[PDB]
Order: sequence, then C-alpha cells, then structure tokens
Amino acid sequence: EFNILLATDSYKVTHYKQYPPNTSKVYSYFECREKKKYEETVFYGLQYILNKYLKGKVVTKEKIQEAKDVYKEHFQDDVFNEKGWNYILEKYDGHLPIEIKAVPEGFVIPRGNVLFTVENTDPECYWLTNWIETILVQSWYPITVATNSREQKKILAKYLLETSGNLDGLEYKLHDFGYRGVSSQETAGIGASAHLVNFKRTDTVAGLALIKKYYGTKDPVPGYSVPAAEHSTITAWGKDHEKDAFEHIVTQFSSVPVSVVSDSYDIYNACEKIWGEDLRHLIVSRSTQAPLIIRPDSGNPLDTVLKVLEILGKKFPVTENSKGYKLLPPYLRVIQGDGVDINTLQEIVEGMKQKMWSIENIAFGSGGGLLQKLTRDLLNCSFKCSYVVTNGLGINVFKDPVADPNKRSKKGRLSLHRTPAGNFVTLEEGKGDLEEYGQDLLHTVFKNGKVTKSYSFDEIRKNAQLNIELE
Amino acid sequence: EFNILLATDSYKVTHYKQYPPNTSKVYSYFECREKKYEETVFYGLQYILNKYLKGKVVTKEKIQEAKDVYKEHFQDDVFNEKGWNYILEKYDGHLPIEIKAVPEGFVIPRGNVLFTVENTDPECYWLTNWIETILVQSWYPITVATNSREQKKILAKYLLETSGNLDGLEYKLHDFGYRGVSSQETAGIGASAHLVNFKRTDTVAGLALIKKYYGTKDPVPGYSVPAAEHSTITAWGKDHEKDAFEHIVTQFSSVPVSVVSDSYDIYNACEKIWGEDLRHLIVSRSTQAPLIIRPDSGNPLDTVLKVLEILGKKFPVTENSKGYKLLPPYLRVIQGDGVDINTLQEIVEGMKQKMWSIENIAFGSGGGLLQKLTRDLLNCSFKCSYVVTNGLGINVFKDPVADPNKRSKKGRLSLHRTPAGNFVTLEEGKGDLEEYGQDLLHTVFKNGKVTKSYSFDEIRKNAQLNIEL
Ligand SMILES: O=C(/C=C/c1cccnc1)NCCCCC1CCN(C(=O)c2ccccc2)CC1
Ligand SMILES: O=C(/C=C/c1cccnc1)NCCCCC1CCN(C(=O)c2ccccc2)CC1
Repeated sequence: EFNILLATDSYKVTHYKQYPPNTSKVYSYFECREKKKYEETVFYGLQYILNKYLKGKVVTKEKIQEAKDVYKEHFQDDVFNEKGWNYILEKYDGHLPIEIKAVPEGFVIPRGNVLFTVENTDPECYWLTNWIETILVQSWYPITVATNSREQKKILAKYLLETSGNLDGLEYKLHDFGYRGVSSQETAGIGASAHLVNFKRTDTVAGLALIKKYYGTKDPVPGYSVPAAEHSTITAWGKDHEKDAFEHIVTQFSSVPVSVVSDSYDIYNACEKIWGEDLRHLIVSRSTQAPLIIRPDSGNPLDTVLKVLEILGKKFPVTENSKGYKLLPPYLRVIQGDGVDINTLQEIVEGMKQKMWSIENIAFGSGGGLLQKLTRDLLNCSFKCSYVVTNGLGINVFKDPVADPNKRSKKGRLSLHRTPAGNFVTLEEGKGDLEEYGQDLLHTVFKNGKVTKSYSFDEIRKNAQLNIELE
Repeated sequence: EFNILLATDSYKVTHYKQYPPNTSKVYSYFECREKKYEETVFYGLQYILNKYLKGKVVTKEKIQEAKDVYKEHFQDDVFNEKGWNYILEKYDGHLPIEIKAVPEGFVIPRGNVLFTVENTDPECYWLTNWIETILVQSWYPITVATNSREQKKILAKYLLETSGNLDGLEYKLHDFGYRGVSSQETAGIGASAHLVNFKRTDTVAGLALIKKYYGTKDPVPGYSVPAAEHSTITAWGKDHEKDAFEHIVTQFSSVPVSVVSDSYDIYNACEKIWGEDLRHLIVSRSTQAPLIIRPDSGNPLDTVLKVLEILGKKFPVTENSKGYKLLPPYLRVIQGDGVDINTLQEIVEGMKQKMWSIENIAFGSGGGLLQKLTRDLLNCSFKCSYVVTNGLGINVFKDPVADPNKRSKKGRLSLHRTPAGNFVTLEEGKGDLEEYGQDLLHTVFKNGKVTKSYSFDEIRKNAQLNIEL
C-alpha cells in the first residue's frame, strides 16, 4: 500500500530541522517558468494526484512506524519528524492540513504564471508544504504531454485548413502508439489521458480507466481505436506469402477501417504491386466508412510518405480538391507511425504541402515522441517557496542565482488574473488584495484532506480547445 | 485493480483474427537491437513477472470488464472473449506461457537475445504477442541500469587516475530524480535500476520495490544524507543566508550535511560566508561528517572549477600521491544541476585538466538519470521469429528494404558462449546442433509460475565493472 511518508525526496525528511525557528507558515507555488517555443501550457493532471495520493486518511500508526524503520536504515541515523506526523494523525484523523488553490484544469496559460499554490493550514505543519513538493511536481508530466500534444494539433490544424479548407477529422489525426515505449503502467495511463485532452484516438488502453475513475465523460469512453496489423501478423505467413496475409486481413475486416503495416520486406513493392495490382480489387470495393489504411514503418519519414503517396497516386484514381491539392479515393488512406515527434510532424506536413498532397490523405501515430521523449525542463515545471510567516510576520522570499536569472522565483503571496486586454498576469507580494485586477482565477481544489472542486474530462477538453477551433 | 486484458496495445485485441489459420505456436524474442552503449545490463523482468504476469490473472469479472470497454473503444465487437475464457476454465486463469531469459544483472553486448516468449497450449497462439506491450516496458529498467553503469565507468576511470583507487565510487552518483519522472511507479522502477550500480538515492520509492521483488542481505539497498533545499535557506530572508547556513550545520554537526549555496550568489557564499564568516564551524568537523557545498546553477563545469578554486584558497589544500589537489576531509562538493552522461564526462575531464582530484566531488542527477531516456536509445524491441502452422515450423522475420537496422532474427534462438568466452546468439534452431555448448538462457516463467529468480545482491554482482572485478 502507498505510504505518503515514503513518497518524498529523502532529504525532505530532514527539513523540519532547517527552517527558521518560530515559522508558522510556508507557502509555495508551481509555475512553468519562463526562459529567455512552448509559449503556453495546458494545466492538466493535478486532480489525479489529489484523489489517488493526497485525500482522506493518508497517515496511520503503521505508516508512521514503517517510515521510521526505513529512514533509520536509509540515513543510518534517527532523523525523522515522528512527532509532526503523530500530530496530523491525532488532531486531524490522518488528513493533511494543507490548502491547494489551482487554475481550472484544461486552462491554457502562458509561461511564467502561477498555476497552483500550496500552504499549511495549521502552524504545527509548516514543514508539510514542501514535503509534498515531490509528488505534486510530477504534475509536470501530464501538463507536458497535454501541452506538446496540443502544439502538434495546432500544426495539423494549420496544414489541414490550408490544404482542405476545413478541420474535419482533426481530432483523429494524431493517434497514441506509446504504450510499450513509456517507463511504467502508471505512466502509460497518465500520459494517454493527457493526449486525449486534445485527440480521440489511442491504443494506450490504460488511459481510459484513468479518465473514467478520476475525471469522467458523458460518453462511454474518451478514446477510440481501429483494427490494425502488426509485423507479426504479416510475417507469420512466411516471406513468400505477404499477399496472402494482406488478403486475409482486409477480408476479415472488410466492413470496418483497417490499417495494414506494409513495410515488412519492401514497402514500395507492397504499395505498387501488392496493393496496387494484385489486391486492388479488394481495395476499390471498400466503403468510405471502412477504408484501407496503408502503414509504412521505416525509412526517412518524409521521403517515405512522399514516395508512398507518389506510388498510390499512380495506381488509384486521384482527385484534386477545391484548394488544388491531391486527394486519394475515400477508401484509401495512409498512416505514418514511425519516428513522429513534433519536429518531424512539421517536416512531413510541410513536405506534403510542397508536393501538393492534401493532409486529408494522412494521419500520424506517435509513441515515444508523444509519451516518453519529454522532461520536466521542457516547460521548466517548478515548485518554489514564495512566502513564510516567522514570529508572526510574513516575509516574501525567493531565490535569484547570480549566474542564472532564468531561475529567479516569484516573491510573496500570489494570484492569477485577467488583464484588461484579456491575457493573464500573476500578481506578486500579495498585490491581488488591492483588487485592481478582478477576481483571482485560482480556486481552492484541496483543503484539509478533502477535494473541494473537481472538473470532468469534458470540461477540461472545452478549456483546452484551439483558438482556430473556437473560430 | 490491474487487468491484463486491458494492458495491451488496442490493436492487439484484433490480432487473433489475423494470424494464419491453424497456427499452434507463436515464438517471439527481445533484444537491444544493434545499430555508444555497446553493452546493456539486463534488469527488471522479474518485477514484471511477479507484479503483473504470475498467478491467477484472469477472472470472469476481468473478462466482462474488458469486453465492455472494447465494445465502446472499437465501436464494435472484436474482443476474443472465447480465448480468454479458455484460459480461465482450463488453467484457473494462469497464463500458458513459457519465458526464457538471461540472468538479471548480466552485461551483454547489443544484438543478442535477452529473453524469449512462447505459448505452451496451441489454443493460446495469440497470447505470446498480447503480452508484448507489458514485457517491452522492461526497456526502461534496462536502459536506466545501463546508462547508470556507463556513468560509473566514467567516474571509475577518473577517480582511479586522480586518486589511485576506487574508494567511494558507489557513492559518487546520487539519484535526485523523484520529482522529475513521469509517475510514482516509474520512480520506484528507475531508482531500483540505478541502485544496481550505486548506493545513494533520494528516490525513496526504489527501496520498497527492491525489498518486495528482489531482496538484499542488508536492511536497505540505498542510502541518503541530510541536505538543504532552496526553501530552507530562502525562508530565512535574503539578508540572513549566513544565519540559515549556521543553523543548518549546527543542527547537523555530527553527520554529513549538504547545503545548497547558490540561492543568491554561490561565489559569495563560498568565499565570504563559508570561507570567512562560518569557517570556524567547518574546520572543526569530522571526516565522517563533512560539510558538502552544493552549487546548483550556471555552467556546470565552469561553476565547479570556480567553486573549487575559491575553496582551495580559503581552506588548507593538500596534494595526494598522484599529484592532484585535495580539499580537507571535512569539506566536499556536490554538483547536482545539469548532470547527464555527457556533462559528467565534461566535468571530470575539466577537473583533471585543472589538477583537482575526483575525490573532492560527487554528482547528483535527476531528469538525466531517470527521465531523459527512450526505448530508441538501446533499440529495445520484441519480434516474432518462429511460428508453427498446420504442424510445420517456419522461421519468420522482418527485413525492411529502407532500413537494414530493423531486420529481425530468424527462427528459434539460443544464447551461447563462444570459444573466446564471449556471447553469441544462434538463430534457426542451430543451438540444437550442440556445436556451441549449453543455452545460457534459463526458464524464468512457465504456466503462471516464476521458475527462476535472483536477489538484488546477485544482480549487483553480475553488473560489476571489469575494473572492479
Ligand atoms: O495502425 C494502427 C496502430 C498501430 C500501432 C498501435 C500501437 C502500437 N504500435 C503501432 N492503427 C490504425 C489507425 C488508422 C486510423 C485511420 C488513419 C487515416 N484516417 C484519416 O486520416 C482520417 C480520415 C478522415 C477523417 C479523419 C481522419 C482514417 C483513420
Ligand atoms: O544534496 C543532496 C540532495 C539534494 C537533492 C535531493 C533530491 C532532489 N533534489 C536535490 N544530498 C547530499 C549528498 C552528499 C553526499 C556527499 C557527496 C560528497 N562526498 C563524496 O564525494 C565522497 C567522499 C568520499 C567517499 C565517497 C564519496 C561525500 C558524500
């Protein structure tokens, strides 16, 4: 069973001996710190952490003793605030005397703004605010996946609008293939859920149960999949029987969309001769609601996409749409799901545009790039103390390292506001109290062991919409 | 609760309908495919077998849940309810799978078979690749362990060169990665992988994983040290940094303590606060309880070098037997910002050029150690190599025309020692020719049971550096 006393950076066990004596309040905040582009971030995932790990009776006698026993050996020393944890157990029935205020989930906020704040609600528990830094900072991951996924949606929207005149099907154009490429089962659920903030297609099934339990949707499920082959279901037929494999698979899935990985031996042969000639009659007969989707999976991603489109365009009836771009027949599409990240996605769609191929023709799968190849420094997600009360006097505190101004933190009590022009601003030094800037956009989401304000996944999706979708 | 029927890539739900009719066996293998990182540490499969694959993993309720979810997820009924029911009824929900693997902690060159998977009941031909997704997640502990060991090699080389020995090596790279990983579960897994090579970690989650799944003779596999963070310095107020420092070193007067010193001005902190105002509180400390000064910003090499130059003029420096400079034993440095395998190399080489012993310093690494890694780094990959259809075995493989690096191995595989004592993987069942001695893979899982396992102490032994041995 999870033990919050064993869920912090080891050194934090020692911090109750380090704060100034007579400190009754430690107040800290989280931001995606600005860096001298990812200019705005999607706030998502705190609600998961609050419910799974922080709410309710999280301290017990047994948990205190287990931590005491572990830390004794881990430090080869007795440092450990047994009395402080005892206090929470006795006085609050093991509920954390902490108040957390946050911007609503799904909100899209520029870099360098306060996203949430954390403070103790009992003077005895001044040490607790930063104890939970470690667990709360892991919110970096769903924030960063959701943000990077949204930035890819923006690229897709731009090019789809340019080459087709509308955004039909945008939400299906980036498909999560990342389950095997993430570091754990828990990470898979969290990351998949964050991608679904922006899109509707995923093979990372773990995201579904996460969303159902912690957020919820009106619809039965938040994400969808489609039948598809893997190399094993092709190669198992034998090298001389690739066509037999293709024929069997498209016939098994004759009335639903089906993707068939076509690069086991020679992608270009498969497109030109197997799909384009030998099995063409099984493809041109298909429904618009049940296309064949050809899936390359190797080679230079742009070069391969372009050559695949070139081959198909000569074997199948191509039209030119109202924008002047080439369009495959509706029973045939392509998905590129190898080596796709935000940079290569851009290169591919721009390449297609230059060769006059509509983005209607293609969708993308992304695995490692979408869910794993991300770190906490991408958006500089960071948690810092900005205000303490010592001997009954509040003081505004901060770091400001001489050699790195980018690491300077904010001072004092903070609030987030709309500007007169409709943008965002973070007020420092308790200045929000002057009420010159309308209401604080941070809301209490956690107080004294209870989750006080929750968002459905539908609300989050609405909050994270692109401007172009709004238009 | 975990449900293995909902723990695969969605498209694999549809694969039972795509294999050749009358297929009775699907046999697959995992390798770190050949294309830096010439050899990999095999670690973490045992965690997966015990936590997710062993025992009764199918129930009626689990089957109904998955059926209900997939109906909505596909907007269609494609789920193999019959196949999962067969496992439940015939085997009391235990997986009819056999997995063979190299021993954990083993250090093996790229492009070798590390484990194999096959069904033990013809009805369950589809099950081999159902569990691809979970098993392939072993990439992460393999990669963390491997990259951590590569850093130990660097530290070993330079500590040996600058000091003449390896004393303390296992304390020189400290895991700071807990906040920087993607989840609690990842934290435990990755921290445990670093502990294959080192003994210091602030990622507490790894201790419990190791105790539950591997075990050590010692009470715990990893250790920590008291240390400040910016909040315990800055809370004192900007004009009271000296007060914070004094309080902290006085509270921790008889144990090692690290104190982050760059809140406002690292160079001032070192030269004036530690080097002058509080010097008397440092030179009185025990060799068993040094002050460790922690910079945390600026260019990592430049800042380490300047910090060392400052301390060397404020404190008595000696020259060790190798000709390198050494701080007094009550004073050390830890650099824990921006450290990855590349910057680690740059720092120690820069220290060596300026005649500073590696004895003076340790490294903390967070995102670099536990998060900034992908499955592409070692090309960790699972592929089918052998099938039996209509009673005939067939060697199968992929070999994409545009990328020879993605070519996979053919047929039944085995791992052997060569005459020179190296590893070789034999394909096409050739291990059965008995020209290369015994298969080095062992059966680790069979029909719901873990059949062979390793303590964390043995894993550490297997993962030792040549220089250590
Ligand atoms: O190939 C796999 C999964 C592979 C996988 C999974 C997991 C791990 N590793 C690999 N899944 C098949 C997805 C095919 C979906 C198609 C794409 C083309 N398409 C559009 O572009 C579109 C047309 C009209 C409107 C909107 C979009 C129509 C829908
Ligand atoms: O500063 C932190 C943690 C900060 C943190 C944690 C978590 C997250 N984010 C930040 N931990 C302090 C560790 C200090 C250990 C010292 C290093 C110097 N040293 C040697 O080099 C050595 C000398 C002789 C023999 C062997 C080694 C002696 C041991």
